[PDB]
Amino acid sequence: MGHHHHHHSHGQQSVSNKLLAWSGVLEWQEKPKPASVDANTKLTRSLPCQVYVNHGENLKTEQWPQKLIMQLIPQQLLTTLGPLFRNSRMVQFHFTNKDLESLKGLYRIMGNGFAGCVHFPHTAPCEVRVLMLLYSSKKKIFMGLIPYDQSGFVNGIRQVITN
Repeated sequence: MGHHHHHHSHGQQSVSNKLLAWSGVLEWQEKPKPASVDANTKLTRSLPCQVYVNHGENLKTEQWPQKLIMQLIPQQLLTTLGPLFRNSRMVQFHFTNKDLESLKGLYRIMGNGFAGCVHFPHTAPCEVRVLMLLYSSKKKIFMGLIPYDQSGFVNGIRQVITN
């Protein structure tokens, strides 16, 4: 896809003062039923999401893909991963504007007490495998906890897959 008309300039206030590290598409599958069929042609949602790091942050990003895949799981079960949310790198997702209707879909999902495990493809020679997207209904910002652990966090998410 030769993107001739490439889009630019979306630095609307949502953070206090953070720098833009990454800008690409976050796509996921909604889980409306624990049993039906669950294949392609389900509830597919996708937004242009922006990852803001804290100015001189260790995260170089760069080699990260133009698109990441996210997993909708109940936030009830994440309470078991207590230390895995404390040993993490807290960043913010602007989602390029906050008034999108597919984004109001994501406000609805996480408003029902759900969360989004963002599983990365091939990014860079050792950096980020996975992070947890957690919307703050308090401060109206989307959070991204990157556990410096990574591997043991995945083992937790594997057990949360059940049902």
